[PDB]
Amino acid sequence: LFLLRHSSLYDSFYYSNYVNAKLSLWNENGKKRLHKMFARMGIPLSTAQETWLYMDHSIKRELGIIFDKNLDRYGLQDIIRDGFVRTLGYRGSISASEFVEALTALLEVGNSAQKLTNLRKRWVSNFWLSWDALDDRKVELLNRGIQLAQDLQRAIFNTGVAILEKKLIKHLRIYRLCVLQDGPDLDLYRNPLTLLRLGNWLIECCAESEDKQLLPMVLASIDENTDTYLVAGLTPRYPRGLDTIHTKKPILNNFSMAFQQITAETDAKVRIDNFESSIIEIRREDLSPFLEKLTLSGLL
Amino acid sequence: MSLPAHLQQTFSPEEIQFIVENEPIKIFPRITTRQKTRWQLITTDDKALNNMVAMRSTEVVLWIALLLKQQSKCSIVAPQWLTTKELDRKIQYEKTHPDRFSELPWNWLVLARILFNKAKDDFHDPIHELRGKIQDLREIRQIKVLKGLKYLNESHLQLDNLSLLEINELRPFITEIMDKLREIHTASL
Amino acid sequence: IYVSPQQDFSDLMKSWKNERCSPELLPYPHQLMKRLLNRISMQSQLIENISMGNESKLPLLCMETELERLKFVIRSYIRCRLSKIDKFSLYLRQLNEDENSLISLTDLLSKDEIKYHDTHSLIWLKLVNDSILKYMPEELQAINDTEGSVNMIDEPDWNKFVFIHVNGPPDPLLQENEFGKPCYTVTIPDLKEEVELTIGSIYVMRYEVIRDLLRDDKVALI
Amino acid sequence: DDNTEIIKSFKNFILEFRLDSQFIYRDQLRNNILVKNYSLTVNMEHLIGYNEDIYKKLSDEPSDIIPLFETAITQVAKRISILSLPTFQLILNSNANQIPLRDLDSEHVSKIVRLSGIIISTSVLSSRATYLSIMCRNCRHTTSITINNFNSVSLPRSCLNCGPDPYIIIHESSKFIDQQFLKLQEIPELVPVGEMPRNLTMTCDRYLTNKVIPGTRVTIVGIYSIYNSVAIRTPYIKILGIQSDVETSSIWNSVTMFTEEEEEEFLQLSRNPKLYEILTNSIAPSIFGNEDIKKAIVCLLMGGSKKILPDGMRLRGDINVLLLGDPGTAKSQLLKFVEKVSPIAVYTSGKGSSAAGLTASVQRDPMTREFYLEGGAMVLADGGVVCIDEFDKMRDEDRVAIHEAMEQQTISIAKAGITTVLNSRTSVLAAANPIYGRYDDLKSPGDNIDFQTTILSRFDMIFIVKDDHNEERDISIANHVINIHTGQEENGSEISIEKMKRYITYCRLKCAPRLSPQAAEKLSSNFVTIRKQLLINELESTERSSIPITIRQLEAIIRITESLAKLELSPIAQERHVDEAIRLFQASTMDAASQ
Amino acid sequence: GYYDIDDVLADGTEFPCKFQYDIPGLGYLENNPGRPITKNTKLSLPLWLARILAIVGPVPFVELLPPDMFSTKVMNAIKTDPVALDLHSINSHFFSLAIKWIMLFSEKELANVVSELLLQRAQELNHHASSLSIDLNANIATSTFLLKLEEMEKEIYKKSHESYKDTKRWMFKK
Amino acid sequence: MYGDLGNKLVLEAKRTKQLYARSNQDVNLPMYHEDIIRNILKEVSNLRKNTEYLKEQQQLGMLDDKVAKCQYFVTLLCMERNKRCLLAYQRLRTDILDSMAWNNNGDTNNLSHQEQEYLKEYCDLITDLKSGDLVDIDLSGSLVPPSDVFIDVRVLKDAGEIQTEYGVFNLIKDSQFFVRQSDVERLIQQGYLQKI
Ligand SMILES: Nc1ncnc2c1ncn2[C@@H]1O[C@H](COP(=O)(O)OP(=O)(O)OP(=O)(O)O)[C@@H](O)[C@H]1O
Ligand SMILES: [Mg+2]
Ligand SMILES: [Zn+2]
Repeated sequence: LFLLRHSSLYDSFYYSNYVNAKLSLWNENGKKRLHKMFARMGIPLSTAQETWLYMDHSIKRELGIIFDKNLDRYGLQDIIRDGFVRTLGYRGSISASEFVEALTALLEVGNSAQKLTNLRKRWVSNFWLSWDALDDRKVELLNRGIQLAQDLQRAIFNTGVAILEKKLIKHLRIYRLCVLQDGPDLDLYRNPLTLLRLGNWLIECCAESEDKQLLPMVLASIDENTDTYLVAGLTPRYPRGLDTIHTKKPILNNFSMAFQQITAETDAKVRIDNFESSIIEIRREDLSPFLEKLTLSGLL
Repeated sequence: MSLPAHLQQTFSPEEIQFIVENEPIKIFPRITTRQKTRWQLITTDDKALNNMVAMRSTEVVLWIALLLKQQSKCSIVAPQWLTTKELDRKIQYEKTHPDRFSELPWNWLVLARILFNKAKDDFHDPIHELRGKIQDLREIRQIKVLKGLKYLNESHLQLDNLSLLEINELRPFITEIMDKLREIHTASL
Repeated sequence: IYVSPQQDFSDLMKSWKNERCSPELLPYPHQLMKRLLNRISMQSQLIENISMGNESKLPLLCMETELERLKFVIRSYIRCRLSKIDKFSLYLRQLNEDENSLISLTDLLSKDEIKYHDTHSLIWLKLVNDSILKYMPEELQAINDTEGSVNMIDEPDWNKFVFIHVNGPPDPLLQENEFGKPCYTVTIPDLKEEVELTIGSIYVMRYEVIRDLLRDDKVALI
Repeated sequence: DDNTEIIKSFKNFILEFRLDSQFIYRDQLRNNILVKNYSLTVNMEHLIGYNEDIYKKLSDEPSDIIPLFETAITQVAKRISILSLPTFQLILNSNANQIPLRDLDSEHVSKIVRLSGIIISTSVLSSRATYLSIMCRNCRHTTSITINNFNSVSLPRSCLNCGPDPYIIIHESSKFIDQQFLKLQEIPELVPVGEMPRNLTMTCDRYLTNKVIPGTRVTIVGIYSIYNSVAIRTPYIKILGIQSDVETSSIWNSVTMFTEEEEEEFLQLSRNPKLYEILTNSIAPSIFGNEDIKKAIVCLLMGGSKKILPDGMRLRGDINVLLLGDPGTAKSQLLKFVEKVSPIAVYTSGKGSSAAGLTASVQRDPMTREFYLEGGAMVLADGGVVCIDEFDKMRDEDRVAIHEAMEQQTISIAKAGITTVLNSRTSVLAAANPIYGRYDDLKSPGDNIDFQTTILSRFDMIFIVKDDHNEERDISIANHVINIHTGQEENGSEISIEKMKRYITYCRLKCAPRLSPQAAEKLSSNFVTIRKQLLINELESTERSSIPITIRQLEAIIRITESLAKLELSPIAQERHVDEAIRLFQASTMDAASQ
Repeated sequence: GYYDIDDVLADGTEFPCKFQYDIPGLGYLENNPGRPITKNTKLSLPLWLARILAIVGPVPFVELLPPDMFSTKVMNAIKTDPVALDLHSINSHFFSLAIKWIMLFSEKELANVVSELLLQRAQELNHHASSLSIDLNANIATSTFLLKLEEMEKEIYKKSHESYKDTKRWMFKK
Repeated sequence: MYGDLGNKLVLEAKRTKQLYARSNQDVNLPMYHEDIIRNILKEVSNLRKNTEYLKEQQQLGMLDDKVAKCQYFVTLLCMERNKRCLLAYQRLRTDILDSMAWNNNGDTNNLSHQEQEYLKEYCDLITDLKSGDLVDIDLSGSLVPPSDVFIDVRVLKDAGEIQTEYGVFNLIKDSQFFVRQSDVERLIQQGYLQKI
């Protein structure tokens, strides 16, 4: 669940990749199903929306019992897990997953070639905020990171809703494609980390499920300030928590090889300087030829 | 001018820490420097450092001891006045004598702050208990200082057994108020 | 009288504290400062020699840190002395001008301090004579006048209150009290009062009265 | 039995709670006892962290455990301040979800709740008993009672023969505390569909009294309880904490509620070379153009400086602004923004107002049959700004009832015995339409304005906004509005509403510039030229000018100069401000008069 | 001090005086210029002028009348409740002028009154300076008492507050 | 009267001192009040003219002894008061200039030319002092006692590979060092580095 101990029990379910994948919360039927689940579990809607610290303690203590019988019915059974929780005397206890989420959020939104250099300098600056957040003498930074993480997850949810409602995902035979051109919050996705966050959200919902064949996905976003795309190939993922011989085998990311081959062959003007070779930059007018050649390559 | 206005007529807390860090302390060396290079100091004595033997009590300057502790090459032996029982006794003495200060060292607050910050695993009592005891002692002495401030006058004043940090805290108020009182009195004649 | 480097550092610290808390400008310890500066230079050379050449890591760190500490103490002492000279420039000029006065600047100041005093006095007098004094009549054209409505020469606050610690001799003035403890006796002429200064106690006294004890090292300002 | 253990537990929280190396509550208590503030503010997140069991008790039965946490505080305070003091107040802070005012019902009785609202009325302080000394009528036996103000107490019914109720209170030996009553209305947006806003009665004790004024949004932590006044009880909230965005205490008394760290930020902002541009851009970021009106609004928010001459005459220090123009100009939106940025403001429509609604009204108390005075819009807005929209729809009498309060800043009443002269120091920002809805250039200016010269002369700056159809400007406005519809600078070119409001408060309570001689000579020459210009214009046309230029306009120019100087915390107003003031006056009032 | 700004400001307050001679060509002291100033004239002169005129002149040139800042009402108010009194309104340099007056006339009643006032006020001054705020998430009395302080008391309070604040910052430095 | 201008100048000096005290790190001397000083000196000039006229009248005039004494005393006192106010203002400004000169190792339009010359030659004097027998000490050094031998520092503003006396530091913006405080103390003072 997304930041269980720093938000309401409702928000943790609402803004969770797995829950949204298994319930399709992006449409009204999903919200109805989630409300049905909460009603069945015996948690009043007012109680669930209350923040974690002040929630009624009977339900907080019984959460393990209430979750275990109820979750299997809705297909959300794998939410149950064992993790690491660290407490400093008389302070709130925080888990490893939420700490990592706070650090990542601080990295992402903590705060021609000239603008690119400026953006990279800003990210290098954010590195030190995230590094400071690792010291127990700096807890305000960690709280600031949790707040920013909640904001970022809300924005990613809205963008994914806009993508899925419009059916912007084109299902080709070699891969899936999704290009953003006029979104409301398109300034956010210049950072590779936020773009990968949105990519993971999409990969889990309506791509991991639906009993569809595993197909790699390409996600691209535009920024008017520089008139270029930030393409990002993403590896497919097997259904979560489904141990199997085929699931045991790992899946590699071949987009680096194909991207390099196409860039060398075509006069792409692609930038392949990012450490993650699957992420490049393309000019506004080269994406169509690039994707045509990608489809015709067959090495994806 | 050459000296800032906040360092004129008084010392800063860092200056008091600097002064405190020259007093000797007892350490247990984790290395054997004694021979059966060599330290060469000019501000203190160097014979003790040149003659160290593992797990043998010896005395060195506090700042050298802190430097060694930073390297996990010595374990500071906390003073005898900084045990739980001694602090209970001092608290009782303060409680039973409303008109006097206890006989704590002239560097108890500063040394307590330094050792709690730096050497947390060299005490034989829980750190929280010692922090509580020092807080209680500080409150009692603060009450006594507040009561005693009502006797400022154009003549001398006596504050026996008051520590260095407390005197540094109170130096401006006491000195300026007594100076104004003296000025008024002298103008009278 | 030299004893050991440790004693020299102890006297340096005594002088530093007394100068910081005293209202007047104390005499300069010429011999001690000469010895200390020479030792600083020699120790710097020794550290450089050793460094030019892993068990030896810690001793070098300790020597360098000690050198930093000693340099800081001397720096603060000299800076405070310079500030006091700035405040009492006209007073020291008055001392030198008078011939009946016992004190002379060559004993009360070092060579660097006397150079600073003369140069800064000249500079400031130039500035004020250009800006202001050259327009006033011949009568009000002196930067050191004591016969006007207000005295222009600032003297040290003789009766300033200073915290003192009575540590006794390292004695004719010493005596015992009703309780049998050693003590000193001083008189405050303004109040005609006699105040006992028992050993090992802290007092908030006027500087004038305990000035002689401070000079003889019987008490030390906190 | 259990009470002593509960008291012991809350005493150990105040003596053992450290988050790092500082005892937060032990030190807060000592610092409060030193300034004579016998209370302790505890954050409930810290108590849930020490021992969750202590929070469970304080939340399960609040009116039984809160009285036992006060005595623990008192015992610790005695231990900390007295070397061997009334009962200490406990103020609570919480971050729990706020319950809407109208969602409070039987399910929340005797529970700690958090809610927000608008304070509409405050009562005169009463006196509640905390320690009674009593005696018996017959046998004259002395006793005492101790009372905590948490209800679920009366004098003993039987003595300790003596008839029923034998005890009479001995007042000269008893002790009392302060009590206040507040009415809380729900926020206008929270109200459900087609419903009038609902009220709720609240009571505060001791150090929570005189903390709010009517018309200020607040957040309340308290206990939803009931008191009997058949088998129904009238609900009310027992306040345990008040949080507000308005420093009412600073506004009523001196300068307060600004930390040195907060104060340092304001000085740094004032040192900005182009603070004028930032403030102008910060007003109505979503309205395109109208820069002159935004500068005028900045000056109106800043205000001038008021003077009390030795002979007793007082000079107005506030600026009044009128916006006359065609439809669709965004005058109402500017008024709605100014109501939201100013520390104190009231938005009223000239049509839905009355002479008594503004100023003050005389009301009869149904119980005492005694007439008393209740303040209206201009009293509720005292020390701030009144936004009178639809100024042309107001009736002649209701408009005439505003002249003295606009100029002299006082509301003289002589009705039902009540005879007084209240104080109303407010700035009026009015929006109006011409007679024909659109300013028709064909007809003379005396035909487009029905306002009389007396009311118009009271406005410092008059803006005659005309809508001209220009393709370039039209395209620009279309692009801006579409961007607004489909679509955060905060990079030194704009400051949020909260910071701007705090800066307005700081400047008002910290600066009051004065004119230098050069500015006086400049303004005096300009007044002579403007008056000559009106005369040349009048000689040309038989008709007498509809927009007047009297001494009030000279004083208005002086006020604008002083406000511009105050904007930058400059104790003296120089010519660099006089030029801007003259430019604004020419852009608004001489511009209106020229037509 | 000669270069002490506060002393220069203090020496500039106006004290009542009464001339005792007939000095033509001294009108500028009076409102009107260039007119003789007749004897027994009452006028307010700055201290730096009035004092020297009072000590220099046999009969001096002027006699100092009792200032309204040392009247019987003010002394009674000082004795009743020193802490609650608003000294800033009586005069912003009260203590400096009081010391100067005591020196000029060597009167001991005023000396004792002023000393007691100063001690009692300093008690509350230290009470406020010792009180340091705390931020739980991460007043009125202090402000109302600060508003009443005289200039010298405002300097002493600032110095003591800074000293306490520095010590607290050093002790609890993480 | 005759000291109102001096009083106003001293009030401005008090405001300057209060600003200097309130300011944390950045202090800029207000513009030299040339106009008020010009007015004060003009007033002193008229006072000198008055004294000369009084002396001339006494030499040949009906003036008497008491009247001459009184006027000659009231003019001298006024001149003294003006001089005191002027000197106090100038001394405050010079003290702030001294503090600035020491804060640096050794805008300007605000200063008057005399103050500019004073500051220049005072920095010369400070450097001369630093060159003497106290060379081993950095007289314009840090007045906070040395506490830690090694500190973490961060580069606050980008600059080339500055070659300090202690060594070569590649000051890349947003990069941290683990170094000895003694070496990088000057860079921290200038603002190229921060302790964090
Ligand atoms: N820059 C703008 N200029 C004008 N109108 C705007 C602007 N931006 C938004 N609006 C629209 O203005 C409308 C508000 O009406 P407005 O305040 O302009 O009327 P008014 O001219 O003051 O009143 P009336 O038409 O009764 O005379 C809102 O619909 C708002 O969307
Ligand atoms: Mg409208
Ligand atoms: Zn009875």
